[PDB]
Amino acid sequence: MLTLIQGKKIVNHLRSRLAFEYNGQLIKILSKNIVAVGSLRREEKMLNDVDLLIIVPEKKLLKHVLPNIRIKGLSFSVKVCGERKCVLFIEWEKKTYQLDLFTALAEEKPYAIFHFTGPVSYLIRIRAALKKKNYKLNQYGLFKNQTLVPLKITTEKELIKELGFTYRIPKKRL
Repeated sequence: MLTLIQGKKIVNHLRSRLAFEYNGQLIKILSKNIVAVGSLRREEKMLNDVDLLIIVPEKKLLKHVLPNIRIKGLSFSVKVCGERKCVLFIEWEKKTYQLDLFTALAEEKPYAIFHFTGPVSYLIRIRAALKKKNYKLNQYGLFKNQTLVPLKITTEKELIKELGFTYRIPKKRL
């Protein structure tokens, strides 16, 4: 049970302590590919769990990075690991901290993290304003009507700005 402040420090250390195993060598993940989700992204007071979104560049790497991801400096434990989502408990500073790692393609990296935090009430309202124009968004990109229509989205803000929706601060996502 760590606070938003403690986890903020946590992500800082994690930012330089997360890498994948490809070709026998440890490939570190650029700090530019790290986004916060859930309450941690909504500057919430306390957070029960810390959901981190990893950006997988290559296609195969998506199912390569998650399964071959080692941690240096911190103690981790894998309990429920899959392909796109992995559950592992890591202990740091002689204490245990819950850390859930989930990967998303470069296309859903901005969209998924944004639609990660939500919550449901915030997500449902989001679609309402977009529905007026016939646009949808979620770990995949911007959809038109009911089919994935390719939209240009870079970084993260582009996903919302592109839809022409009123951009709101992460803390204002309720």
